[PDB]
Amino acid sequence: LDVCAVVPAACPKQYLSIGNQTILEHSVHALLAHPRVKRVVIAISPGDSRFAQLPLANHPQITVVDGGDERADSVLTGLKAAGDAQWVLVHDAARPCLHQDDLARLLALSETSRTGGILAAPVRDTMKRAEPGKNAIAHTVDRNGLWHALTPQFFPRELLHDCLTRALNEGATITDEASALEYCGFHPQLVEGRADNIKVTRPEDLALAEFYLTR
Amino acid sequence: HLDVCAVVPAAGECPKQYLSIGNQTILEHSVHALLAHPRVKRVVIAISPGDSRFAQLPLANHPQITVVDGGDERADSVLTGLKAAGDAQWVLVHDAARPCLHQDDLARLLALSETSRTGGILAAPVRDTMKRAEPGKNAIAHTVDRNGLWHALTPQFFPRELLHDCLTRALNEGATITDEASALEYCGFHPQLVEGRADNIKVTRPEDLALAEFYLTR
Ligand SMILES: [Cl-]
Ligand SMILES: [Cl-]
Ligand SMILES: [Cl-]
Ligand SMILES: [Cl-]
Ligand SMILES: [Cl-]
Repeated sequence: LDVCAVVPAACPKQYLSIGNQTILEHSVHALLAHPRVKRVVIAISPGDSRFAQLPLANHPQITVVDGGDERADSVLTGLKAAGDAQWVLVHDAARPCLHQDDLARLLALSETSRTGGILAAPVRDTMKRAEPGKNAIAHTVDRNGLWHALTPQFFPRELLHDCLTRALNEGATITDEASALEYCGFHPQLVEGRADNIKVTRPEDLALAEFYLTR
Repeated sequence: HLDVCAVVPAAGECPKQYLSIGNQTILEHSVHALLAHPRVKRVVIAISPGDSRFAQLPLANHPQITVVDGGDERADSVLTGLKAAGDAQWVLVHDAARPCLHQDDLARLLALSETSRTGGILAAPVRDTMKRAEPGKNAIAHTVDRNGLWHALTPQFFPRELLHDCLTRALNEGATITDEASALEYCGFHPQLVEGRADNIKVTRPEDLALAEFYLTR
């Protein structure tokens, strides 16, 4: 039942701090919380100097690898260092607000499924599609069965390995890990997660993450 | 010439618009965000026949608030509201449950009246990766392209004439109506997407309430 986590961490928002720790430390620590998660593999770009100065740089359950050209190389590098783990948990560096109950709910999949899946949250707003290249609404987009893709993303290590290898080599346009499976013809599951599992991308996200984390 | 009428559909177990943040209900917070703009000379609130929550708010007697009666759909309500709209050449229709509207977004939207013959809505680009589930199932069909994908927000700002007609023609014809702009779209019209802040949220859920309180304090 052993699980390796992989964080593609590769002035970056994961090195911003909420209180005690960086966003990167919150995210990582939320994964290490769950007992099935034995190690966390963190991809870091070789330019990155901030990582080495954090306590996580010498934590015994963390391994660092050189991040690659794209998200997907990093993750493949991470998989290759997951040792002997059979399932693999991919998590964004900048998602520090993960709860243990979505995480446990996601981890339940290694016994119910052969594909794996992702945390996600149903879409609530009414969605519009712009006229291509324009300022103007073309039509309303149907939101039933529309989901926000979140992370962690939880998969059989070898399946992940195979879908990523093929999409990188065929030069497919990859966004999340789930999209690499999709590209190879798989259909990973949507596990409903809390909507407060946000990615800190803009200045004001930081205030929000902090709000969410203290709640 | 530049005077604007605002319409707020307030119908359709506690209704969330009547949840409170500090002093006021959501509705009061929303309506007040409308009243602040110089151009918003009045707000017409559509309230349903048998509701005793409204008359108890400072709003049941504001000099710039007209009440009118609720309808069976959001669409009917607004149509009702436009009759109370006076001599306004443009109508601003806003959710009662969207209390966090900021002034700078509203002035960008109002500006359209100078520029558009269609009008437009506040919106926010989608920044997240979106998935479509297989129908009736809980697995990813595919990734939905977020390029040109936008959250629809309010207010929605339209010329009163065009708003009246497209809402009319869409109800008469049995169109699937979600928001005012979608009454326009069914009628073959293409209203502008005006970007506003993403903290313009809708209070529906229970956890929704504290996030709004946070955003209001900001
Ligand atoms: Cl927790
Ligand atoms: Cl949403
Ligand atoms: Cl003005
Ligand atoms: Cl403001
Ligand atoms: Cl989003």
